[PDB]
Amino acid sequence: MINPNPKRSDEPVFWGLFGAGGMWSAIIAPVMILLVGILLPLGLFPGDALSYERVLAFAQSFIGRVFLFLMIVLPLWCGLHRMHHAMHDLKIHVPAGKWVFYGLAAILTVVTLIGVVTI
Amino acid sequence: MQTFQADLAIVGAGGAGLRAAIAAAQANPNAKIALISKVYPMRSHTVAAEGGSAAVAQDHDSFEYHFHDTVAGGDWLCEQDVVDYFVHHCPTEMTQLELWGCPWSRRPDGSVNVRRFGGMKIERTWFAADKTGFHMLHTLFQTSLQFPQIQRFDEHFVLDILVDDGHVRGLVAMNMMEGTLVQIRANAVVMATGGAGRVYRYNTNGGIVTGDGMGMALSHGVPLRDMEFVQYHPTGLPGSGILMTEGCRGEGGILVNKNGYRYLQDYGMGPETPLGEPKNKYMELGPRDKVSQAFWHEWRKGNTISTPRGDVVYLDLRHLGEKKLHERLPFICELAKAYVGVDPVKEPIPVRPTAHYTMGGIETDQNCETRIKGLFAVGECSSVGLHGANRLGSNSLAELVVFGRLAGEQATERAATAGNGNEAAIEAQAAGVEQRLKDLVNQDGGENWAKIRDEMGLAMEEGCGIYRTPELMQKTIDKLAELQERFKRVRITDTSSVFNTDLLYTIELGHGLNVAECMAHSAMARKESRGAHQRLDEGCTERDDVNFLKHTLAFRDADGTTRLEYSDVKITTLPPA
Amino acid sequence: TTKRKPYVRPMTSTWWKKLPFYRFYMLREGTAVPAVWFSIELIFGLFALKNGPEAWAGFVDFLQNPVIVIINLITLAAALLHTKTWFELAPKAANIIVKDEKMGPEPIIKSLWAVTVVATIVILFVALYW
Amino acid sequence: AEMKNLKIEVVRYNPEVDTAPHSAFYEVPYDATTSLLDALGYIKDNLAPDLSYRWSCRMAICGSCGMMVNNVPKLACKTFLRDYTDGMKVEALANFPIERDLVVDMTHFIESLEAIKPYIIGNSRTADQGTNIQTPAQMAKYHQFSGCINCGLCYAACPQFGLNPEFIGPAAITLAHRYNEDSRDHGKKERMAQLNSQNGVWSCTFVGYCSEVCPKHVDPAAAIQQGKVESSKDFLIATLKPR
Ligand SMILES: *Cc1cc2c(cc1C)nc1c(=O)[nH]c(=O)nc-1n2C[C@H](O)[C@H](O)[C@H](O)COP(=O)(O)OP(=O)(O)OC[C@H]1O[C@@H](n2cnc3c(N)ncnc32)[C@H](O)[C@@H]1O
Ligand SMILES: CCCCCCCCCCCCOCCOCCOCCOCCOCCOCCOCCOCCO
Ligand SMILES: CCCCCCCCCCCCOCCOCCOCCOCCOCCOCCOCCOCCO
Ligand SMILES: O=C([O-])CC(=O)C(=O)O
Ligand code: SF4
Ligand code: F3S
Ligand code: FES
Repeated sequence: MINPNPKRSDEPVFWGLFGAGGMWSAIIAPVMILLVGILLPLGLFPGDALSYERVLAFAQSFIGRVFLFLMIVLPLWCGLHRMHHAMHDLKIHVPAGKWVFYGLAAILTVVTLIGVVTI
Repeated sequence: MQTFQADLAIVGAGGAGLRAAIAAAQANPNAKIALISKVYPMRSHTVAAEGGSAAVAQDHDSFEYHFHDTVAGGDWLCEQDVVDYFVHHCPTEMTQLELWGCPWSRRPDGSVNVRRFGGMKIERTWFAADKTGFHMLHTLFQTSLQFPQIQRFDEHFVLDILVDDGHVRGLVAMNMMEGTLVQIRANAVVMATGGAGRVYRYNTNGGIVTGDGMGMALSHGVPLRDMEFVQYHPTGLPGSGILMTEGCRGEGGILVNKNGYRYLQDYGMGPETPLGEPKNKYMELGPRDKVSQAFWHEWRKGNTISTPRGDVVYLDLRHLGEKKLHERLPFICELAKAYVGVDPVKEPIPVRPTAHYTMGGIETDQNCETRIKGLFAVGECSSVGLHGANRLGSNSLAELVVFGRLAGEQATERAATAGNGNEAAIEAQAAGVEQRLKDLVNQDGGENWAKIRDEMGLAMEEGCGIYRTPELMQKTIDKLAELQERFKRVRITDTSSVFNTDLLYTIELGHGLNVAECMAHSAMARKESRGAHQRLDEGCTERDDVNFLKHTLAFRDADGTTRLEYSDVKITTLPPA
Repeated sequence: TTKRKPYVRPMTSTWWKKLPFYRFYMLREGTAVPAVWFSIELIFGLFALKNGPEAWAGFVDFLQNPVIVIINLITLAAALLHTKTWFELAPKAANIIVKDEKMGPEPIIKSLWAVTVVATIVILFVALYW
Repeated sequence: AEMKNLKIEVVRYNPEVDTAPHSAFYEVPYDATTSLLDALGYIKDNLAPDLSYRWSCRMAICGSCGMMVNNVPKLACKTFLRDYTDGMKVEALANFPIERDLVVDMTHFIESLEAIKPYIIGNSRTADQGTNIQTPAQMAKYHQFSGCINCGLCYAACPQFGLNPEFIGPAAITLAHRYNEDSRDHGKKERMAQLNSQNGVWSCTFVGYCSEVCPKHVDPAAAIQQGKVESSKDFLIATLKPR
């Protein structure tokens, strides 16, 4: 018989993040991969728009710091959430899976946070 | 046999059985109610109701109006004191189902809307959409889950009942999955098994509607009343026999012959009304019977379109408009598309008359009790005497909750003041059910049950149809007699134990043959034409209130014979004339 | 005792390989990988960006591989498949009634795709015209 | 005339003889109208009387039909041979124990369904007062989700279920949702526990196959997503309440 008083799950926290994350990477991730993963390394940009100096200038700005953080972090919380479940879907036993993936997220999050308060 | 103790046992989880279980659970919070059904409750026929459930509600209406309607429609064969009780309780029952969550369609102000059915002058039929039965059965079922008092025996095929010294003591059923028999003891039993349409070749019914309950009561001296009145629905799909709600027409649909001529005008239901305004009582909205007969008549003239699935007439709905066609009547448009492959927006639907409802059923008093103390019947399988010789549209669902509540309350009382019975006798009954079952199992003969089933249906379809003649009724009686003899040479080749449907279908078939014979004899004997019963032989073509204003009681004795007896009809305020 | 012997069909780790609909599902979740990979890459860049032009050029040199260019091209495809599918799914979370009828998802799917296009433009403008 | 014939492969299983399910092949007459349910009948009537299966309405409204046709959950009565001239393999509804032939154990489903209290809760209105007032607008909130015939096709479609038999399931949750969304009910709290469970809405990763198959376009998937959102609100509320 079905448990009459089950334990509340904590998924709403991770789902939450994964949600905002999934939405951020849906609207803003395409363009960014274009700029950083294709335009930049192929010089396909006007003058010195993507030159060390200019990027650095951005990165160091307030808005640039925030954007940088979110652009990195939010996607992580999304995708790691997804790989965590993919494990199950694939029937791959992963010890403390929850700690693993979500921990990896937190660590990276922090790391990212250090970097944007600038190294 | 394992034994279960219950205050009352209900056989059937359809509209009636459920409404019954709940009323009993609310009546006695401490009772232990055994609800039994051979399919999970929601698979009961009730789920397939599409038109609506009657209940007085408009300001310009009156219980009187509903009473009259009911009585006239039943050609005065209604137990008038019962009809009264009925109309007065509908509003309460329909309202209660609303409180339980039944999503009745609404008026823009939030009130429940109503529509016309059964040819009533004042609309008073409540409705889900064209999924009313689905919604009522499901509301009821779900509502029942909150009462622990009700213990369900899902997929338990009730075999026979246990009677001793005129009082019911319980029943023997078979755990379908397990294949094992069980004893349920109860000082009250409510029969809510449904009708017997399935004894007909083409019907609107579900596989399960085999008349088991009626057959059971028959074995114990109880008589089935007015079994000759079988109601045919005018518009059903050829072959499948699947119902096409009266709604189609109430919305504007027309019926035409191979010449696209709206033939209904030539049968006293003219003058033709414009594609725009349908008018109750006229054309495609005329008397049910007249409409079904018109089909026959068109058939004689050779005006029916010939098709493999059979001859038909067309149900044209195009002139409604896609939005109404596709968006308003989803199911149908889906039913039609799926089973006859036809888009009601691009083409006409083939249809013909189909066996649909069983007016008859186990005889009961105004409290749904039978001649056997503690044995009650409610629902289509019964005969409270509400429908007489012709049920009114949307009155059957209403009945389910109105009398199911009563049956429930009354049964509770009857089990509380029952007293004890002879244990050795009751246990001997059970042993008998068991023995009988073994006999059927070991029975050999190499006769295929299925073919008997098929012949039974063709017989009823030819001998007990829309128009009857002594010649063909007799022919059917003789056929059934024969089939009864063949039934004893049937061999159930499947001796398995887990969900053995071969055996269960074979048992169901038996009840059907018995029930069929009460139908036929009843009809052959009613030398008159009333309601659903229409004869063509001289001196039998009209209604005879001088000699037949009475109920037909059909009894089946231990020697296998079907005897008739007649009872009077309780008049109160509406004498016949 | 029971004569019932309930047969339970096992479920392999390759269940999704059968039916396409599942395959497409796995594929949709698959986008997760390239997605983090990219986040990783952004981290590399971020820190290279701080260890001076010297390191940053070393980063840019990495992105020019060009096997990393193919991988990144795959990353862009995946990302778009994500956007495609995400917008379809997202609307199923809202229960909105527009005049007695449950609307969507088309109205919402359109909006999201509009926001994305405008964002893609404003971003490309900001990052390149100045 | 002359009807065409179709070799249909049916997966038989007798727990009193068989150790494991095994195919069987029957030749069945058929035309542009013949349905799988029709075919099953013909088989039981003329080729194999021991073929057991569930059914009733014959019009896709009762829901006992449930079974697999070439790995796709469907209703036997809404499946037509005309669409399987290149082979047809019929098996018991997936993700449920096979009891006998095409009949499975629907117990879990029932219990799950019972577990979410699918019934109007906490409303004191009584019959003599008249019915509740509910606008079409209000009804539109849960209507689609009330058309569920408990057929079981979504459970055969859901991989999560196949992987977690303790998952209450699409239908179960939809039903719960349906009441939580009915303006007449006041027992949402009575239902959340089960929805919040790991075995509740959270067991679902939105594969979406369930809604793909609902023979009654209920869209359980959409109900579950909305469910998560409510669960989520519940989880917050519960957090901002100390002690
Ligand atoms: C066929 C039909 C009838 C119908 C209709 C549409 C169709 C296609 N539309 C209607 C409408 O719009 N308005 C209305 O007034 N009536 C309409 N009807 C007729 C009406 O709905 C039916 O007459 C009514 O459904 C009868 O319901 P009832 O409560 O009497 O019971 P049931 O639904 O037929 O179910 C029978 C139950 O009994 C169980 N059973 C039967 N035999 C056994 C045995 N041997 N052992 C254990 N259980 C048994 C079944 O399992 C079932 O639960
Ligand atoms: C920078 C903010 C990080 C905050 C860290 C605080 C962690 C505290 C965890 C406590 C969680 C308590 O749950 C409370 C809810 O009421 C129910 C109590 O019974 C226990 C239920 O199970 C616990 C649920 O929490 C599970 C895990 O939460 C992990 C946090 O991950 C968030 C990372 O933030 C990074 C996003 O960019
Ligand atoms: C810097 C690395 C920190 C790792 C952060 C990982 C956070 C991931 C949290 C995931 C928690 C998952 O719960 C797993 C247990 O299985 C039971 C599931 O049912 C729910 C039970 O309630 C959840 C309990 O976990 C609570 C997490 O508390 C957060 C940890 O704080 C760590 C701080 O480390 C800093 C000290 O040096
Ligand atoms: O079913 C219908 O639409 C009309 C009818 O006669 C019935 O209620 O049985
Ligand atoms: S949600 Fe659809 S597939 Fe699922 S049980 Fe209900 S009707 Fe069947
Ligand atoms: S397929 Fe299963 S994963 Fe969720 S969307 Fe349907 S219940
Ligand atoms: S027989 Fe009723 S759902 Fe198919």
